[PDB]
Amino acid sequence: ADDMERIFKRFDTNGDGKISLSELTDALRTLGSTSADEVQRMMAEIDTDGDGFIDFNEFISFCNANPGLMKDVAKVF
Ligand SMILES: [Ca+2]
Ligand SMILES: [Ca+2]
Repeated sequence: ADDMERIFKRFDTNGDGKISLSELTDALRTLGSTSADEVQRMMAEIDTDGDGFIDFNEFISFCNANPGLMKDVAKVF
């Protein structure tokens, strides 16, 4: 089972296969109500290649380290 898949469809509001400051924010703003000011900082560490976008691979690379989040995000997202 790939829970990150179904959830990946949310974070990827652009439906292009990556998460930017416009898409990511949509998540942290829906579950946290934050802004891009923190997004660029959150993805900056998640980005395994750092290209201004968060792919699917890196998405799990970092998310995996956050077992307490994947449980909350997979509850609504
Ligand atoms: Ca996208
Ligand atoms: Ca990337």
